[PDB]
Amino acid sequence: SSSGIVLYGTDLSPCVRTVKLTLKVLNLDYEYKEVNLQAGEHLSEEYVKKNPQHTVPMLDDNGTFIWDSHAIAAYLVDKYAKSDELYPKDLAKRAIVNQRLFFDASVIYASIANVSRPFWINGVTEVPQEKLDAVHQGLKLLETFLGNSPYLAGDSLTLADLSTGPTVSAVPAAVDIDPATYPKVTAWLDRLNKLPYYKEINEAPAQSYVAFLRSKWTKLGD
Amino acid sequence: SGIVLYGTDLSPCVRTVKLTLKVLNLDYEYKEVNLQAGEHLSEEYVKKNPQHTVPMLDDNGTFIWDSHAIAAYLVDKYAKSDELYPKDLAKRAIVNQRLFFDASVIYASIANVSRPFWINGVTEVPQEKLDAVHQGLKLLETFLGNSPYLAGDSLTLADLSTGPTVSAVPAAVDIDPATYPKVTAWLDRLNKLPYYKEINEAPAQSYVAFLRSKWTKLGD
Ligand SMILES: N[C@@H](CCC(=O)N[C@@H](CSO)C(=O)NCC(=O)O)C(=O)O
Ligand SMILES: N[C@@H](CCC(=O)N[C@@H](CSO)C(=O)NCC(=O)O)C(=O)O
Repeated sequence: SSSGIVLYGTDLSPCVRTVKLTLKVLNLDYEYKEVNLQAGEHLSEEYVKKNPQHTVPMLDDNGTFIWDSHAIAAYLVDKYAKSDELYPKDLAKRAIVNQRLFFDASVIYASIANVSRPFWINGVTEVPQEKLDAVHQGLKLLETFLGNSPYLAGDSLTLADLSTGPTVSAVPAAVDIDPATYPKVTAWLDRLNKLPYYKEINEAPAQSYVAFLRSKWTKLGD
Repeated sequence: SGIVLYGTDLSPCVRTVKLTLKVLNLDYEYKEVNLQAGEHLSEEYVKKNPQHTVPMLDDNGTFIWDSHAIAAYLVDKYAKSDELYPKDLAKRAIVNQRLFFDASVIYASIANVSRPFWINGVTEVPQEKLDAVHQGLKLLETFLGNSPYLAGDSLTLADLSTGPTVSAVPAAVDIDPATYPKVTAWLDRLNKLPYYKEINEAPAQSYVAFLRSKWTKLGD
């Protein structure tokens, strides 16, 4: 690419896919640098100098290095979008989208990372019931947030959906999202998948991740 | 002002918003929400905030929640200058990263400890949960580096959000100054601001003493 934008990532990370989705909706070219987490490429001296959290995604926008999928997506829309539909400039509307992003970070992501991180770090394959309960609590809140609106922040697709949709696509690694229990979540996930660019970026990597972790568990709750 | 804050003082998330209101010199009405009586679960409350959390802000008929979202709103709407939440997009991205780090790492690590207590009366804390809190502090220590504040040389929303959250962490973990000298020094630095100590310190001590009195097992 000649945009000067570089994304450091791996496709099985939902946080990375948030950024790919954002770059796609903004029609931005970029260079994608695959970071091999299994080889510890995120822990190298040169990587950690740019991102001391040693996470993906990281964005290099023409010499400006930023990380955290939420912060990256908000930056990209404000800098590069031609309209504000994904991330409204109106302060009250922006506060709704921000709230949903902080909910993804603090509740949805946190609940599923609580399950997966012990696996990646310490090979833990036994998942306490308490952790599955916390995932369900987050799904119930999402179900209520969706209400009668098609998207997470209202009638239009926003960064709220591009952030939370991928995270929720990882949840089935640990919990079944039963449509009869979570019909609004289910309908929303299906609605996102009706957007070709979304399904193309999200669906196969999400399936790969879920199948992988489901093959690992030796005990899933009580 | 027509601004109303719904909250309780022992919540660090609520204190973030009180600190923001204070630095912006905004007058407001403080409506205490009695979480122990379930006032956050009433029909009227959940109609405005389906997450049934504090803080919630009513800015003249606009209801918003989540301390990070509230604080960002308040600075962009009401501040004279953008020092707490820069308009430059790269600087904003650093402050936002810090806020999302507070939400996804620091807050999540300590809520993982406290929530089972408040919901189910769990008083036995697995070592894994304490390890997660330490991992978050280690990252914070690296973020601080040699800069006095979390996002660099000036105080920002990064500090007003993360400082109060970190003031709750001693409920479960000791913040050892030999392991976390920069975190320690930063927490002391915030407390040298009179408005910060006045809002934060006594409620933080109350919370920490309360939960420390309840634990029957703290890790291994
Ligand atoms: N709040 C951040 C989370 C990034 C993250 O956990 N990334 C994982 C990959 S999986 O989704 C990662 O980089 N793990 C390596 C590590 O933390 O060491 C964001 O939204 O970008
Ligand atoms: N990400 C949100 C966290 C709010 C929260 O959990 N608040 C607690 C009080 S402790 O700090 C609360 O309202 N608990 C009641 C509940 O969730 O039912 C924010 O920053 O505002």
